[PDB]
Amino acid sequence: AMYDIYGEAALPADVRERLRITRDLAQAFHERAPEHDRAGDFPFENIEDLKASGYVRWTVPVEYGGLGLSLEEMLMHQEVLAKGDGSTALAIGWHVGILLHLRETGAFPDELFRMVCESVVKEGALINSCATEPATGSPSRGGKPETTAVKVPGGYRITGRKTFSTLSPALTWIMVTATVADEDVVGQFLVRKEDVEIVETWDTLGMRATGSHDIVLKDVFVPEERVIVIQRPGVQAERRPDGSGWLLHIPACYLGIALAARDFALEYAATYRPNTLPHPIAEVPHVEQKLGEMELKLLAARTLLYDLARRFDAASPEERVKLQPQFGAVKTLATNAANQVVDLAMRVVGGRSLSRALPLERYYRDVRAGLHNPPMDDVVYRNLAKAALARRAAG
Amino acid sequence: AMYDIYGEAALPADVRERLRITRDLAQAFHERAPEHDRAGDFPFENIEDLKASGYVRWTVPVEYGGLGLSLEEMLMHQEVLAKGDGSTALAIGWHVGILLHLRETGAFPDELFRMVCESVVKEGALINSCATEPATGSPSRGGKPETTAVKVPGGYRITGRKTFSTLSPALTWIMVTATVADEDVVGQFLVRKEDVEIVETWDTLGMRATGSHDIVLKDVFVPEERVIVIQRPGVQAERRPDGSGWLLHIPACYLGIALAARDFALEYAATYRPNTLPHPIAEVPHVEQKLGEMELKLLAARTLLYDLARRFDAASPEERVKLQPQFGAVKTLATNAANQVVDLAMRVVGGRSLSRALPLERYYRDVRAGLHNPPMDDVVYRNLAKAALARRAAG
Ligand SMILES: Cc1cc2nc3c(=O)[nH]c(=O)nc-3n(C[C@H](O)[C@H](O)[C@H](O)COP(=O)(O)OP(=O)(O)OC[C@H]3O[C@@H](n4cnc5c(N)ncnc54)[C@H](O)[C@@H]3O)c2cc1C
Ligand SMILES: Cc1cc2nc3c(=O)[nH]c(=O)nc-3n(C[C@H](O)[C@H](O)[C@H](O)COP(=O)(O)OP(=O)(O)OC[C@H]3O[C@@H](n4cnc5c(N)ncnc54)[C@H](O)[C@@H]3O)c2cc1C
Repeated sequence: AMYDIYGEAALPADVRERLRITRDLAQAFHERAPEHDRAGDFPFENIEDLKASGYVRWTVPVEYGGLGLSLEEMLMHQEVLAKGDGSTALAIGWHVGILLHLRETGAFPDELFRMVCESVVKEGALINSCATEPATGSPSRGGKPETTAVKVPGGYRITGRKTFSTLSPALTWIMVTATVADEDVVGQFLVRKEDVEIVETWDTLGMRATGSHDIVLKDVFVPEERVIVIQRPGVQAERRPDGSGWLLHIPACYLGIALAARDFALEYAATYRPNTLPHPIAEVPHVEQKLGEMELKLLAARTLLYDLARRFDAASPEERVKLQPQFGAVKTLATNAANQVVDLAMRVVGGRSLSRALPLERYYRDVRAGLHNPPMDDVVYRNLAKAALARRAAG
Repeated sequence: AMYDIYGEAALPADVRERLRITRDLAQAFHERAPEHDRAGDFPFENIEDLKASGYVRWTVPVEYGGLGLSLEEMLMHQEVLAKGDGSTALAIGWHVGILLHLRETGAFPDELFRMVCESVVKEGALINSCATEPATGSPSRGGKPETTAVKVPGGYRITGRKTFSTLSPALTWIMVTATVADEDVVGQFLVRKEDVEIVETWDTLGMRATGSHDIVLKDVFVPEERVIVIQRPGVQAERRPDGSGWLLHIPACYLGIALAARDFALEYAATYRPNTLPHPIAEVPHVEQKLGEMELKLLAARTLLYDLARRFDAASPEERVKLQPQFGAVKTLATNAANQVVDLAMRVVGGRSLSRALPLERYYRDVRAGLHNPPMDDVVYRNLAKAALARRAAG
């Protein structure tokens, strides 16, 4: 799984072939990353490659023409992709991740799930969840959206606005959360991309190519068949809970960006020799220590990541609920650790690291984003604490 | 000195007037910072304001028409300026700082110093030191420059290339270090801006408006009168050592950027209220802790900064040499601390902090630069250790 350290020999034939694919895609995305980050535009060509490679249906079940891939293997590819370009990796990770979430949970009604899965496999349709609003902050904090959903003859009229709508230029389907006006309950709703207005607001420090714009919905119709859930008193969304394990795509992406940073600084340190030294800066003690620290951080966070993915794939829905606090833990570890690794990479390279002609400054910008995908650090510590308190109590 | 905490009442009339000036300039530079950072261009209008305000001659001695300002007061204004815009503050800090260095050291021959000072006071001429080259890294590490200076009838022909040439578009005078070919010794040389070729290479993560381009010198003549020093065996550069105390302009600039960040996040936290809370996020425990941590960092680093400046102004040249390790210490403290403060500011604001429509992401970019102005962190710790070892030995 951590093949770059432990060798590819372990892996089976078909995984090795899949890995050649993602490594090629990553290398292409890398060549194209500078210009897209400079323009802050959306990389339609990267999405076309993902679609033609088949990647976009890798997590769709085998019963609908997908590959049914494990979470562990999906993370591996996401990490490879992010090492090429983080914006693209993170955008597509929402898609493949969400399909795995739906696959493992039965959160979608069977008819709706089958319909969505078809469009992915036969048309390359892409999906994402667009729930963030200014008024609520992170949906993970539990705020009722001001996006309102009003009951009409065929289904619901949705009116509102969502921010950070990743992948939106290339989306077919959008899951949108909204409060049902008259009843005071939250619902989730599957909207077609064609019925919303993208307002091109995304202009950011990093992850500039995710296309995470605003979407505006003005009286948008959702037919009853496309209503995902309405969370009334006494209802489960997920028929088989997954403990949000799919959200592990987040740490995998930000570690991938960190490995790119580490690789650049290692290459740079190995070859840069000022006229003050008889050897390259890789042999200077303080540089060596920073190099070694990067290594430790990556080792720890990645080992934890893949260990937890591997447990997720073997676990029952009850065991997956119990692992949720650890899934948060690895997110907080890996994203903070990713920031620190790029920081150190930059210190190794020095003043030259500020140069836009090298990719290292883009890594520093891109990696920042992981701090603000869910779950949040304070929530992660809290839930870790509460789970520890419950284990004591169970004794 | 830290008037924002401790009140302006302490300060004398003429300092208060000077402070009104720098605060106005800072506020202008702030209004103009977004567009200059987006274009990565040089702010000629900010330099014109500095010149018309008189700031550029503030550190020139009173005997040549300057104000002769203290290092302590100079830092105060530099901090105010940087809080408006860091690129401009840091660029001008080289000028005012270098004049104070020359004033306090007699490093320039008297005739040359008087000539330079005249041009500053009567024409607004600007000066900087341009010594960095790819081949040497930081000049502070002691590398012989590949820029070579060859002895001719009138003086020297200089041929070479320098990087990170801050303020270069607006410079009149440039101090350039070069190795004297035949003799194998390093010299410093005062070059006119008109005799060099600026190659517009500066394209950076932050401090994008410093104009720190490459300068190319092809057979550039320097007349004997403009030769600053040639460091042969048995020669002092500085007739009265200053222990490099002027380099304190660096920490002051990066703390100024940190205070801007802290101010934004405080304002934001005070007013942002999601629908998940009965109060603004400033009253959330984790946000409050981050707010308080920023405060502690600034308190400590700034107090140290101004304490050391105040000692520098009272100290003899022998005592200034002894304080050199502490001047490094405050640089390492304040620049690292500035990075951490902006980091926390960003965590307080959240995902919104990535937005280019707010100035906070520019602060994160700008503050990075301080890690690579001298002295370097490993050198600072080493010299702190060696000074401690010598104090023990003196017992
Ligand atoms: C690259 C990127 C891609 C994204 N993609 C998507 C996407 O595809 N779909 C989508 O829906 N969203 C997306 N988002 C948005 C993301 O999911 C978050 O909703 C957003 O970043 C805001 O969360 P926050 O906690 O940073 O800020 P806020 O929730 O605005 O919080 C700001 C500050 O207040 C604190 N805070 C707020 N409320 C509380 C509370 N109730 N209790 C304690 N503390 C609180 C936070 O900890 C933080 O310090 C994306 C963000 C990024 C950076
Ligand atoms: C905003 C900004 C403005 C600047 N303005 C100016 C200016 O006006 N004039 C000017 O001359 N320069 C200027 N510079 C350049 C600056 O002075 C440094 O020379 C430059 O940043 C390179 O130093 P460094 O230590 O980062 O990188 P390098 O010296 O290239 O070192 C790279 C890495 O190797 C290490 N290293 C290198 N050599 C040694 C050694 N011998 N022993 C131990 N470790 C070593 C460093 O610690 C670092 O990890 C500016 C830089 C910035 C960011």
